Amino acid sequence: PQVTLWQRPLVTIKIGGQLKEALLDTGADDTVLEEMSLPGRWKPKMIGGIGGFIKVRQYDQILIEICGHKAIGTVLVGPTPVNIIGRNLLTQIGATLNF
Amino acid sequence: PQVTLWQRPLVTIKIGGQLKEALLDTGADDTVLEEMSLPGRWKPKMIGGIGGFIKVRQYDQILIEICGHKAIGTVLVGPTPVNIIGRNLLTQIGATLNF
Ligand SMILES: Nc1cccc(CN2C(=O)N(Cc3cccc(N)c3)[C@H](Cc3ccccc3)[C@H](O)[C@@H](O)[C@H]2Cc2ccccc2)c1
Repeated sequence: PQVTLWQRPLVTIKIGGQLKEALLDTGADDTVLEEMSLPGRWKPKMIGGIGGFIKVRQYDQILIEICGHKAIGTVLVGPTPVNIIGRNLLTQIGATLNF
Repeated sequence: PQVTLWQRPLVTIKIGGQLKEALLDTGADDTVLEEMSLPGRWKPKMIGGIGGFIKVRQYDQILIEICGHKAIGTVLVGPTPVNIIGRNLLTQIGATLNF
């Protein structure tokens, strides 16, 4: 669908039997989910953000269902304020920005 | 234009008489630009992301051109590594995000 940006673009995701809401984020290279039980199998990783690095864990090959859209990639879970879908997954959903 | 998200969506702004590139970022509600020479007065403000919070200076009523499209709005300037165009300008140049 077409999201305007008057309001944060949120979407519902399903992920490991859990239902969440997450920001569709084009500046984020990586999807970051706040803490969750994902079964695995993860390595650690640190990403940077605005003013600081966080230690996050990398799960790979995780089915996410974002709107009616199944996709699979890496998600990182970690102590984020807000769950964020970045461009590793936005490219699978076929997201576009238009201006 | 339409940009797909296979790489970072970066566009040139002209601001303050200066040319820069900035990220177009749907997930940011404010624009945050690395440290630069902008005139005016400004107020202290603190903003948070991943990692935590930065204090930026806030300037208001600033002319940005982002591709060939002018915008006036609040620009926060401060320590960030990436200059971000966030929803407040993005709304004005009419970006939409579609999938
Ligand atoms: N790799 C990666 C994955 C996930 C998140 C980030 C880090 N980000 C942020 O810190 N943000 C704070 C940010 C950035 C700009 C403006 C504001 N208002 C906030 C928000 C995400 C966010 C966090 C918390 C609350 C709301 C949103 C922004 O929407 C994201 O695009 C990037 C912007 C960015 C900063 C530094 C380096 C690269 C990219 C990076």
